[PDB]
Amino acid sequence: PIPEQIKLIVDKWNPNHPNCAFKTYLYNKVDEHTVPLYGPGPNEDPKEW
Amino acid sequence: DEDGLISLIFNKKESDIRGQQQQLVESLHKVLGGHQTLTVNVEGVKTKADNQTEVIIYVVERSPNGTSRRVGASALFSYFEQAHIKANMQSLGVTGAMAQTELSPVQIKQLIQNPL
Amino acid sequence: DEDGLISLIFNKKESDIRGQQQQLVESLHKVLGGHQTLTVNVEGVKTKADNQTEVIIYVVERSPNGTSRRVGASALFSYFEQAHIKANMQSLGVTGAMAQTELSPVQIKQLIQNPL
Repeated sequence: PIPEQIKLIVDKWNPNHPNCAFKTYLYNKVDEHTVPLYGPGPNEDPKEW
Repeated sequence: DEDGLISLIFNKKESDIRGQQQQLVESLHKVLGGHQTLTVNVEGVKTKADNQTEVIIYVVERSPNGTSRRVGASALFSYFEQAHIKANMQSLGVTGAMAQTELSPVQIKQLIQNPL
Repeated sequence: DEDGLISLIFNKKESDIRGQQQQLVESLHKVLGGHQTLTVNVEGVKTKADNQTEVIIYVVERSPNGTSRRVGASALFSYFEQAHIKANMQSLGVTGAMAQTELSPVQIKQLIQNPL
């Protein structure tokens, strides 16, 4: 179980988002009717969104 | 969007911008390709800080039939943000740019889905 | 209303509708403008008489941010009842249309005050 923890730690400290462990969301204000836009991108879990 | 206004921030003092405005406008014309069908116009110049100046421009494009109109702001911004063009702009002292058009949600969604 | 369902009556036999469903769906997509941000879906097909078939559809619209949702039934019905669009629909064999949303009294009052 050694080369798993290592890979998981290498995964934690990373912007690739494999359970980044630095996952916090900040709410940016946007007036309507632009709400329909945004619209995440590459590695966004709809769950988190 | 039809008003075609792009705001540019320059890392230059206002007096320097105004003092060489002819040259600045022609350099922007060159960045656009320098053809006689495009004309850069200055809408306004405003000091923002000791060595920061905002210059608002638009570009008039002429058609083969002699008709003229402003380049849409989104279209002009899209050109200026292209990596090669942005670099040329930075060489003129531009450190930022903004369009006034408030994009629709669908436009924003498209930009996020295809950031390049 | 969010389910976006529009019932269409066609003056065609059910076998003919099903036999050319790909073509029918694309023609409806064309009536809507044909953009790739709109997709016509068939919810159901039911025979009503020898040469009458009901086809229930909805339309999925995609935003610039990649999000999708159904076009509201009232909005879709409003488009299809416009005189130019209705005529195009009639050319496909459509002889009637219905939305399922039960309008509010205030909505009904508005439609009567402004029938156009």
